[PDB]
Parts: sequence; C-alpha cells; structure tokens
Amino acid sequence: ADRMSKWTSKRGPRSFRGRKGRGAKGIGFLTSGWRFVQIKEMVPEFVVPDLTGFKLKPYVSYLAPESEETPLTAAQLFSEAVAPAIEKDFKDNLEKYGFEPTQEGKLFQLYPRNFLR
Amino acid sequence: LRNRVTDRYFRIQEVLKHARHFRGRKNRCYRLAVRTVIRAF
Amino acid sequence: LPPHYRYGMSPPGSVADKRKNPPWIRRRPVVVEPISDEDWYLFCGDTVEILEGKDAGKQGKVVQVIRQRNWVVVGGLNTHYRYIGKTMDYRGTMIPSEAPLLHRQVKLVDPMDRKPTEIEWRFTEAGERVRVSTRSGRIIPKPEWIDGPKDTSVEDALERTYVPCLKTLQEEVMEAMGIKETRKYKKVYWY
Amino acid sequence: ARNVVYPLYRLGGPQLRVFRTNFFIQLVRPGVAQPEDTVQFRIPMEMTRVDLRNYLEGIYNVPVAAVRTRVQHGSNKRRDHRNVRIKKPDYKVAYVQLAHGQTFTFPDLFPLYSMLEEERQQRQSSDPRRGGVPSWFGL
Amino acid sequence: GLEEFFDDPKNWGQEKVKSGAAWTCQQLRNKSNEDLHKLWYVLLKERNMLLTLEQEAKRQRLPMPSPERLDKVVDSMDALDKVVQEREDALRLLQTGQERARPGAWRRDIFGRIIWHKFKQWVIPWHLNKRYNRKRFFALPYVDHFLRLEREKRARIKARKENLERKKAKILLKKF
Amino acid sequence: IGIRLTLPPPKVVDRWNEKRAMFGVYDNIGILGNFEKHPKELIRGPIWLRGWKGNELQRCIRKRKMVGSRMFADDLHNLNKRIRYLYKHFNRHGKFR
Amino acid sequence: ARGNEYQPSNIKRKNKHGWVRRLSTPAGVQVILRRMLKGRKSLSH
Amino acid sequence: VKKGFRAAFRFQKELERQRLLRCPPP
Amino acid sequence: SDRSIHLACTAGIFDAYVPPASQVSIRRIKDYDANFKIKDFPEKAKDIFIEAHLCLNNSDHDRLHTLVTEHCFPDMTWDIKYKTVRWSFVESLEPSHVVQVRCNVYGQITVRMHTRQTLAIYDRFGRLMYGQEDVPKDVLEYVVFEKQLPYGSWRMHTKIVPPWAPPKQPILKTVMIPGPQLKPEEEYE
RNA sequence: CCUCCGCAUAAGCCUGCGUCAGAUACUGACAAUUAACAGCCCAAUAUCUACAAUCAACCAACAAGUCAUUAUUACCCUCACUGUCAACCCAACACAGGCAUGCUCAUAAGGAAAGGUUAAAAAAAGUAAAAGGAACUCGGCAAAUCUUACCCC
RNA sequence: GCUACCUAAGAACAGCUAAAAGAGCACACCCGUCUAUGUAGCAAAAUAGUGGGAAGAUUUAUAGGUAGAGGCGACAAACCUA
RNA sequence: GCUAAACCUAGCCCCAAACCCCACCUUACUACCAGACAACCUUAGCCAAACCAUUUACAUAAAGUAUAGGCGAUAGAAAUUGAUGGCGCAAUAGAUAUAGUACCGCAAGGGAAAGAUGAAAAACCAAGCAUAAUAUAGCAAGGACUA
Ligand SMILES: Nc1nc2c(ncn2[C@@H]2O[C@H](COP(=O)(O)OP(=O)(O)OP(=O)(O)O)[C@@H](O)[C@H]2O)c(=O)[nH]1
Ligand SMILES: [Mg+2]
Ligand SMILES: [Mg+2]
Ligand SMILES: [Mg+2]
Ligand SMILES: [Mg+2]
Ligand SMILES: [Mg+2]
Ligand SMILES: [Mg+2]
Ligand SMILES: [Mg+2]
Ligand SMILES: [Mg+2]
Ligand SMILES: [Mg+2]
Ligand SMILES: [Mg+2]
Ligand SMILES: [Mg+2]
Ligand SMILES: [Mg+2]
Ligand SMILES: [Mg+2]
Ligand SMILES: [Mg+2]
Ligand SMILES: [Mg+2]
Ligand SMILES: [Mg+2]
Ligand SMILES: [Mg+2]
Ligand SMILES: [Mg+2]
Ligand SMILES: [Mg+2]
Repeated sequence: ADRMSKWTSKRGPRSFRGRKGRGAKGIGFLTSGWRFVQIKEMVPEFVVPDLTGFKLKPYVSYLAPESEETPLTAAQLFSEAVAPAIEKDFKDNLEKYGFEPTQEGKLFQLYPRNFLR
Repeated sequence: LRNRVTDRYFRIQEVLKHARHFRGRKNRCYRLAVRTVIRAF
Repeated sequence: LPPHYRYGMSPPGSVADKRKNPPWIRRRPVVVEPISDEDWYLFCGDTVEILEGKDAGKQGKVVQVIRQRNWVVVGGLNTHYRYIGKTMDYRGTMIPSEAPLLHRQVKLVDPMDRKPTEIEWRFTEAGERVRVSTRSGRIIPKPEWIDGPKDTSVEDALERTYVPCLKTLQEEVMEAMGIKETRKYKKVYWY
Repeated sequence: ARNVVYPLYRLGGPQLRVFRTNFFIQLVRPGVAQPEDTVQFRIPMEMTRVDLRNYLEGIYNVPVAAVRTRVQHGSNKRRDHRNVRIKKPDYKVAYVQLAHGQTFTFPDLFPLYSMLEEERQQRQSSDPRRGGVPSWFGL
Repeated sequence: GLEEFFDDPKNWGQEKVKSGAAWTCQQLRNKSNEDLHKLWYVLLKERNMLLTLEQEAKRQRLPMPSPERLDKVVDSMDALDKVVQEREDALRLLQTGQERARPGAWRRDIFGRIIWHKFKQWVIPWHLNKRYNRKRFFALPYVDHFLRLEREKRARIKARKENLERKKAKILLKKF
Repeated sequence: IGIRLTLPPPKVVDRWNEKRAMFGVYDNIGILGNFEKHPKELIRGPIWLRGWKGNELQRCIRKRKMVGSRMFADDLHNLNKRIRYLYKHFNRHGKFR
Repeated sequence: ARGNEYQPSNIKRKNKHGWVRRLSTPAGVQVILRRMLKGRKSLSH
Repeated sequence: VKKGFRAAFRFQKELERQRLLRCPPP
Repeated sequence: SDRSIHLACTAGIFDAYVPPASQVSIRRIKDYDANFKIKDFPEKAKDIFIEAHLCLNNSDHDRLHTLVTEHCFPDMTWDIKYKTVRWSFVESLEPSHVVQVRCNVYGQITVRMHTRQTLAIYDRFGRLMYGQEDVPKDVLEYVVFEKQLPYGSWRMHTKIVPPWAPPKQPILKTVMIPGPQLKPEEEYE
C-alpha cells in the first residue's frame, strides 16, 4: 500500500528479497546447485601505487601563487604532444606521430570506454 | 470578489443597537435580533 | 534556501538564522531595489558616512555587507543596545548592536577630503575597473602562514611533472607500475 | 568504483582493474560489544565484501581475515512540517576480522567571553535587607 | 594500518586543526598522470580519516574539529577527477572524435519523449536479446494527445513565470 | 470582524501620467484624417473582439471561429462546452419566449 | 465481517498495478501518461 | 483584505468614539 | 563570524582606587586626544554625573546611553524600572577633583565627589519606599569615568564603594528573610 | 489470579516502548539485523521414464495417483549479492473482529478481570429457592433435565 | 489481494465407536440454528451461551484466470473490494 | 480579559507578442545471453422534439437567404465581398496548488488546509464565555412607570 517509499530488497516475499540487490556489481555466476562461481577477472583489482617518497600532501600551502584556470582542450593537447613532431618531420602515416586508426586491439579503448574510471 | 460588502458591520449594528436591551441571544445574534427588533417596532 | 527567504543580520545558516526563519515561514518578501553587481560601490572595510537616522554625519568603517538586501553594517555606528547572556536570574550585560543601513542612506568618503562623495565606476587604463569620485575626482582605493605536516610545499605544488602525451592515466600507470596484461578485451555489443 | 559502468567481462578477457577508487569508507565505533579483532566500517552500498577486503589490503596494507556485510535500513518514520516522510539514508555496515591474531580497539578520540565572565563574577546579587531598593544610589 | 583512519594522536582532541588549501584544478593540471594517480590515494586516505572523524564526532555529540578540511579534501578530489576526465576527453576526441565516452543514441520512448538512451554492454546482438526487444522505443499515435497536453502545460507554466516576472519588475520600477 | 482595524495605505493616483494625459487622442482619427483609419483600428486587445461586440454566446462563437485552431486542448474543450451550455440556456431557458 | 478486503501481497500488487503491467497494454500506457500529466509522484504502484 | 477605504474610515471613527467613551477626556 | 561585537566599554575598572605616578596614563590620554585637561576634568565629570542622574529621574534612556557606559546603564536602570525616582543635586560640599587615572584602548579616570543630594523612590503605586523628597544627604563617592579611543566620549563607568562606607539609609518597609526551607528528611541545625 | 495462549516460519509492515537529551508508546540525536538458516541456479542435442500412496508387508480397492535417466560433446582456473530489528499485519483506532504452518496440549512461555468509595432504583451475567411443575407463552422461547410416540415437506 | 467459479502445485483434520463408509460421538478447524447483550456497538454484522458439519461435494495458504450489452452462479435475480 | 480579531503579497486570471555521473519496459528506476509480438477499423449517449422511434448546432456581408427537415423541433450554405497591457483576484478570492504534496482508494482516480512583527530579533470589534447564576407570569417585546 506504500507507493512513495523506494522499492528495496527488504520489501517483498522471500523470492523478491533474494532476487533484488543493492547495486553491487556482479562478481561471477551461479551454476547448478546454487553454487556461486566467482570469476577473479570480474573482481575489481585496486591498482594502488607506492606512496613511499611521494611529496604531495593532501593540502596545498596557502602561500602559493594563483593562476588562471585553463581547461585542457584537444587542440592544446595536440599542440603540446603532436605538433612538435609534426613540425620536425615536416621540415625534414600518422601512426608514427601517434594517431591510432581504431581503438580495437587495445587494452584501454577510448571509445567505447572499456576501463574503470 | 470584484465587489464585496464592507459596511456589513454597520448594517448589523443599525439593528443590534435597538436590541441591546433584549434578553438572551436576541440582543447579540443578528438572525434573532432582527426578528425581535421588527416585532418591537 | 527556501523561496523568498528573508535575509537577516545573522548569517543564512546559523542557529539564530534557523530559529528566526524556520522552513515553514512565508513572510512577505522585502522589496529591494535591483542594484547590479557592476554598480555596487560599497565594500567591506570602506570608510562611509551615515546620512540619515541617529548618528547621521558620523563616519565609520563598513564591517559587513549583506548584499542580498542592500545593506552595509557600519562598525560601532547606528547602534541600539541589547542584553547578552540574560538568564533567569542575571540581568545580562548591555552591548551596543549595529543596525543595517541602506546604501542609499550611506555614502562613501574621500580618502583624504574626509567628506561624502558620489562615485562612478570609470574604467582606467591601468586599473581597468576602479571607483572614481565625481565631485572632487580622485580614486577611492578598494580596501582589504606556516606549512603544516600535511601541506604541500610551494615548489612541489608548482612542479610541472606533466609531460603531455597520447596516453590515458590507466595505461600510463600500468607502464609505470609494471603491470603486464596480455589478454585482449573481447569486443562487446552496445545497444 | 561506484556510479560507473563496469566493462563487461567475457571469458578469457583481461583482469578488471580500477585505478582511482571511488569508494570512501568510515571506520566507526561499534555500538555493541565486539571481539578484539573485529573492526566496524560504514561502506558505500555498491561495495562488496571482496571489494572491501582488497581495498583494505591494498590501500592500507591491513591483513584481513574475514569480512561480513549487512545493509542497515535508515528510518523513514520521521516527518517534516509538511507531513512528508524524511528518509534517513540506508547504509552498508562491514565487520572485518583481522588476521595473524592482530587486535584493534577504537581510539579515544576527543580525550567578549572574558567580559561576560567578569560581569557575572561582578553580579552582586541583590541584598534581601535592601527590599528591592536600587543599589546604585549612594544616599 | 588502521591508524591511517585517524588523525595524528597529538591532533586528537584539538579544538582546531590547521590545514592548507584544497588542490586547485590549475595546480593539478601540471602534475603527471602517475602523480595524480598517487595524489588520488593520498586524498582518499585523508577523506576516509575525515569521514571517520565526522562519524565519531556525531557519535560523541561533539563538533568535528575543523570541519572545513573535509570540504577541502572533497574539492581537491573533484578537481583531480576533473583534470583526469579532461585529459581523457581530449584524448578521446583526438583519437576518435567522440565527445562522449559511453555510446548512446537519441530515441523516442514509449511515452513519446525524446531521451538519450545510453547503450548497455551485451554479449548477444540486439536482434537476439529478448529483454531489449521487449523494451519499446516508439510511441504509438495515442501518445500525441498527451504530448500536446504536456507541451501546453509547460507553455502555461512558462507564461505564468514570465508574466509574474514582468509584474514584479513593474512594481519595483514604480517603488524606485 | 470583517472590517479592517487600520486605515488602508493611502492610494495616490497620478492624474497626469502619460496614459491619462494622452487618453482619447486619435479617437477622431477617421473624421479628422480623411477617414484613412477607422477608430476601431485603435483598439488593442484580443483578435476576435477588435471593433466587435456581442453577448457571451456570440463572443465564444467568435473566439472559437477565429482562434479556436490555436487554442490549447483543454481551453478549447472548455470553450466548446461553454458554447454548448450557452446555446441551451439562450435557446431553451428564460422568462420570455 | 467486511472492511478487510485488502489482503496485502507484494506479488499481486506488482503483477496487477506494476510498471510492466501498465506498459503491457496501450490503455495502461495512457494511464501512466495521465499520471505523468497530472504530476503524480507515483506513476505506477 | 477587502478593497475600499470608506468602510475602514467609518470604523476608525467609531473606534475613536468608543475609545473616548471608555476613557473620557478631562 | 567575520563581524564581531564592537564593544564600547570594558568589563570593569582597570585599577581600583583603594580609598583612604599616573602621569604616564595622562600622557597616553593626551597623545590620543591632544586637548584634554586633568585640571579641567572634575567640573565636566560633575556635569556628566548630574545630567545622568537627571536622565534617570526623567527616564531618559537615550541620553543615559550618551552620559554613561553600557557597563553602567544596566546597573542604574535595572532596579529602577517600573518605579519613579526623584533625584536632585542640591550642592557640592568640597570641590570635585581627579584622583586616579589608568589606561581598542580605553582611559579610566576616578573622580572623588563629596556632594549633597536627595532621594525619593516610589513604588509602582506611588508609595514612598526610600529617602525623603526634601531632606538633603551628604554622599561621598568615587565615580570612575571611561572613554573609548573616534566618536567616543567620557561617560560614567562605575562607582567604587569604599569598604568603610557608612551604612546606607535604612529602608521604610520591614523585611522577612526565610530560613532553610527544610525537606521532610532534613532537620534544622 | 488468568492463561483464550505462547515461541518460531510464512505472509504483511518497514525501525514503530534499544541508549542519551528534551519537552509537553511524543520530539531530536546515536546505535543496530554480521550466514551456515532462506532466496538468488542448472551447457547443448537427442534419448529414457506401464507397475501409486497408505509403517508397504499381508489384504483392500477406486476417485487411478508429486518425486527415476541414459548416449555423445563442452566444462574448474574462483564461497559473491540479498532478508535477518520491533510490542509489528488487514479492519479509519493500543478495534472483544480476520490472519496459513511447526512445536508446546498447559506450559519452562505469555499475561492482569478491580482508578478510589457506597452497595439506591432500572438494566446485563450468574448462583439458590418453600409448595406446585408449562397453570407462562404464538410457541417449553429461555432455563433446567436427557427425555416417548407420531404427522406434513 | 473481498466474493462466485475455475487452473497449478501444497497443507490441515486430536481422541472414541466402527470398519475401506459423501458412517456415528466429538477436538482443532469451517459454518452460523436459537436465545440474550449490543444498535454512533469491541464490531459499518460483534460478543456469550447454544447449535450444524467436522475423511469430505470438506477447510485452507500461495500464484494465476474469467470484467460489466460482461463475468460467475448446487438460481438466492446470489456474488463481482463495506 | 480569554478565545480571538484584523493585515499585504505569496501568487494567480485574461490578453498581446513570440512557436516550443549511475539506474530505469524483468517486480521500472534492476551492470552482463538465441528475439520474432508488435499500430490504423463510423463514436455513442445525454439532451430538444415538452413522450419517442427519422431528426437535434460542435473578419464583415450576402444571410439566418437558397436549401434540408416525423417539411417539425430544428439544421443551414455557396457564388460574391474584402481582412501593447488590465473600470482582473488578493489567502473561503485568484490556478486544485505552500501541492497533484498530505490524506483517501487494490486500482483507475479523488484531493485538501494554510502565512501575516519589525529598519534591524546580532533589538477597542463576531459568536462563545468570564468579570457578574437565579424570583411568581408566560414569542420575552411594546405602552409605560419614580421604579
Ligand atoms: N498585453 C501584453 N503586453 C505585454 C505582455 N508582456 C509584455 N508586454 C508588453 O511588451 C512590451 C515590451 O516589454 P518589456 O518587458 O518592456 O520589453 P522586452 O523584454 O523587450 O519585451 P518582449 O520582447 O515582449 O519580451 C511592453 O509594451 C509590455 O507592456 C503581456 O503579457 N501582455
Ligand atoms: Mg547477509
Ligand atoms: Mg484470501
Ligand atoms: Mg472498521
Ligand atoms: Mg484492569
Ligand atoms: Mg470503578
Ligand atoms: Mg422452586
Ligand atoms: Mg397454556
Ligand atoms: Mg408435560
Ligand atoms: Mg394463558
Ligand atoms: Mg431451548
Ligand atoms: Mg478423526
Ligand atoms: Mg461424516
Ligand atoms: Mg427462485
Ligand atoms: Mg425473486
Ligand atoms: Mg425529448
Ligand atoms: Mg422540459
Ligand atoms: Mg464564401
Ligand atoms: Mg485557495
Ligand atoms: Mg463578544
């Protein structure tokens, strides 16, 4: 009779309560006998770096110069990365300069994005 | 409510002034006071 | 904030503000003339002169500016007196409390003439935008740390380690940390 | 990670890796008596116990022996001035049992005015003998 | 260790804890991808510690020491995420020309509203997916009347807003 | 108690604002301007009653005829129902017949 | 004897007045459209 | 609030009369 | 809170003139004002005192706020609210003279005044409850004035009462002082 | 003194007498229910599957009945997610009503019919009654007993 | 989600007499013959006693179906959310 | 003197002009498996005809004309002609709207009420009663009366 309350797994009979989740991403599958096979490759592996020696504390000193915000753009990235090599080889096959015709074949495809975060 | 009556206080008082000396609610309530005042006149 | 929220002397989020303007109030909105941000000329710390009311003529320093209601609070001026700490037994102590003043009731003061002045926002080649007094000229100036254990040093903060490249953070970190992955991502269907 | 589309895994595919973790957890004081090796956390609802184990073992190097989770329902009984129910958010609670016999106990966190105090000290409460007569006058 | 979930023991109990400024987007834009990756986890540990402090403060019914550093940390993490997303978007635009990372399409739903359907990941093609075929992306003629009614409702709301704004402006002009 | 206990705020009327001062000007545009423009052309308002007058039924009929296609759905339904009701009232009810 | 006609059961609730059932037939789609036009916070049950 | 001024003015005069009667002037 | 309470006085007297060397304080006063006169102060202090007490008599709180400090106004008005005070200065026996002076910066001057005044305090109902309307009484007092150093001025801050002060005039009405309101379990000692 | 009950599961509800602090089983804050129980399953293509249950043994049947695989090919390298509270649900209510199942068959569990007084009439429930025993009444209704012989449908 | 009927797969029916029973007495359970109370009631049909059935054409939990020029009905013009 | 009384603006009405991250069809708001199932089809009736049965409306001018019509209630052309806000409301009003919320219903669906200080809060009047219960007799008043 309650329509304004969110539908959750805590509401409903045993089947409903078991079937509905809470948003957690799946980790594996279910085989015969309701046995859960957990796939390791489906488990997010936190790639935590080595913070030893890192010099960037979470906060920045207030005695720091203020600079104008310059949102990075595709043109800016091209100028700072590709343009030097393009100019050098023009004075002196875009794959050599860096262009990748297709994202397919890569571990981290830019579109459709196939990596987390 | 384009046009509304704003004098109803005085319209009621014109009758109640002649009923102030009655007995019971006839001296306070217009619905009764008007009848009693008409009879008195 | 609730619609037509009545800005008061207390900040818009204090306990006193919540007490005076609980969520259910529907008081009549206060009519305030629409002074644009490019026309506002009173700023915190500016020396001003009171034109009307008690203490008219006296010059003080703007302490607070409630811009949402065209207010400037002159420190120690336009003061009534109120009790603070008054408990069931103690009478409390008398304190001078300032009342807000409208910018139409308050005028700025020349830096040296020490007299009320009408102001104009005239562009100057050096000071692109700055105040200029009209009756007597002259520009009224706009008035106004040890690193902790968890604060970056300035040199580290300003160090430019970014070498622009055509690599995502993911693969760049993979190369840096030595993680090696040979499995190829099988193509999926999007729809 | 949360609020992000997980790349779909097909058999033989590469390992799923997250580089900038979006999960933030809180270490909370248990409300009831717990074993010396148990640590209580409040967790995002989208985080599994395996995810929490890897999170703690990678970001904090905490040897985790076991993990259990429970979704605590937040009260929806409270109502505002408009008679509309105010929902306290539901949240996930994780109990983590440390390994190698390690023990954890919640640390004991949390172990003008001058003028007001001076005047209160200088109250000079009214003398009953005065019978309400003001005291300022010296006659 | 679990001690990283709590502030410094000396700082425990201090009424106020001094902290620097939140990382700015411009400052972060100069840092390498690895440096941003490490700073993300530094800020993550700080955020976990600050959330722990907040929850313990609520439990003890005491104010949280220096509540502004939690906002500073959140702002720093948001700025770092924005920088990383900007770099990824620039690279994606350069290499593919797509402004969105997730495939999607403009489609008319069963209710006749034009929506941006975000494609999901499937192992089988759409013509074989049973659930997707059940999902309908076309509005039958009976929805046209309701589309018109909704359009007119929106028009009425907008007209009321504009007329009220003009009335208020006239009253303000008369008053001043 | 239906009477206010305070005098209403004073109402000041500017008898010499532009509108009042220039009211009535060009009402004789026709007779004084070689009849190039009819005075009814000075009426600004709804398109279906510019220089035209009638009872409620006539006004509703004219509104539906002239702007009915551009009316909103529910407004047009209301106008049709009002026309129906007014037809019945004027053609079937009344003291005189 | 009467008055307790509502014997609650979430299965029946969702199978009778649910989003899927309402969208199953054109009439239910128009029911949902009417709720949306009226501004109901709960389009389905 | 009912728009109008004359009824309010009459009521104000009557209130003045009642006030004078209740508190006669010296 | 960017804005703070702008006090116009201090909690209490800096150094108390214990009744029966300060030229540095006088120097500070003069370097702040440049027209002050210790020799001329006593007459001004007496005028301020008389005017403030007449303001009390006439219930002139606006003028009291100018003639006395915020640490004085409550002390003067709190207990006299709802009652009428008929105060009148008749003469000054010995001339008023400065005694002690000490000093965002305030300057306090203690002035000893041995004058003669009158009191007649009535109730809400106009019933005399203290003093006589005509009989004059000799009062020795030590009025500490204070000033705030742009638009500040000299205002009464406090009145130091000597510990050896003669007992004040007796009250007209008799008083009852309740003893320990013992609970049943308690016993009187 | 009562015990209709009670304790659990199902279904339903969704924090709804846990702690602290405030008011005038209410309000605000804090905490909580931890999977082994239960839900959430099954790689294909063909191919098997006459002989109830009832202590299944006699017998007894008619209403003819819940329970079964093989052949080949793929296939292990991995224990997630969700319910877990309560004095509770449907009846506008702290409603004498309705509410499936397992154990307890009077309980080890769960509860209180009397706010205080007096002991008027009328009213309700109950107990007892001299002699009589349906004379009551439309009718043995009710109550008390355990009581024959008929007729109509 | 009540109720009329039906579909799927379930559950309950003590004890005694008799013996394979639309059998008898009689619990739980279902129903509601008669009386009293109640009639803005505990209840928009209840309570107490009494009573009929209570191994069957029984009762009942769960999910599904038949929708009004209709359904369903061991026809009472019954019931289909008071 | 208590209940209370008032209040001005929240907004609304009519016109003109102008065209307007993630999740979610399975039990919606649920990351992740062989689909196939896909929409067009005269409105009717109330009501009028005093019943009802054919029938009954959904720029100006020609014109309520030609025509139609149980030739009756009524229906009804065309040729042709030329085509900048408020004597609005102001909280029982104006939108239902503080809100399609609360609440009610299984569902479709129905659907509310209300607020008022001040520059700054970091400063006398409805009913009903009470003051103050009541004196023989009576539509409770009138003529009166010193009363
Ligand atoms: N009749 C009427 N006139 C309106 C309405 N809204 C605006 N106007 C008129 O529009 C004119 C211009 O309005 P302004 O607001 O002064 O100017 P604007 O914003 O350039 O006007 P628009 O182009 O109409 O948006 C004035 O004559 C207004 O009175 C309306 O709703 N009705
Ligand atoms: Mg669990
Ligand atoms: Mg049922
Ligand atoms: Mg009921
Ligand atoms: Mg009791
Ligand atoms: Mg009693
Ligand atoms: Mg007897
Ligand atoms: Mg007889
Ligand atoms: Mg006999
Ligand atoms: Mg007889
Ligand atoms: Mg009997
Ligand atoms: Mg049996
Ligand atoms: Mg039998
Ligand atoms: Mg029959
Ligand atoms: Mg019949
Ligand atoms: Mg007819
Ligand atoms: Mg008729
Ligand atoms: Mg024509
Ligand atoms: Mg309204
Ligand atoms: Mg009254």
